Amino acid sequence: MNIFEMLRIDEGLRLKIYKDTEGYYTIGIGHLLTKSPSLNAAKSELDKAIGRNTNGVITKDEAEKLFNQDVDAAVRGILRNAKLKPVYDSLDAVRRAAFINLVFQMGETGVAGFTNSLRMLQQKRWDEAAVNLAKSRWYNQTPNRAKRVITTLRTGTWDAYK
Ligand SMILES: [Cl-]
Ligand SMILES: [Cl-]
Repeated sequence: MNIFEMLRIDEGLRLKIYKDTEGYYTIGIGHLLTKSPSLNAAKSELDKAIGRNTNGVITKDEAEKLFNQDVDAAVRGILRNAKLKPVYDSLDAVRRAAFINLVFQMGETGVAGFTNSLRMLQQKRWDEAAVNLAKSRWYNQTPNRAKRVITTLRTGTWDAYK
């Protein structure tokens, strides 16, 4: 198990524009297209992202390319953010994957606001951080994905994911 397989399990793969859990136009492996309600704003964003007229549909390759970009951007965002970086540096390899997952899903900005959890993670207070992370809209809106990430953060193993 690695960050790529972990996220591919949590987001799935869809080759056709679809709506995410929040109602946003998305494609491939959790690649958000637009928060706008228009399906044309979404196909426009898509063609821009792919470099071709897609008519809302893409190949496996295309989806994986977007995915590679997005994990990369997630990682680079963490390393650039003054609140995230120190947490990430302090963690072990499994736990780092989970932090990435948390960022991919929710933006640097959002994760960076999880102030208290961040401080607990850094102090390696696992059980307590798990308890705090669960008191969030995040957990309440996507509880099974959330529990898997939290478990990874708590344990430091890939158990939730076998
Ligand atoms: Cl893009
Ligand atoms: Cl879920």
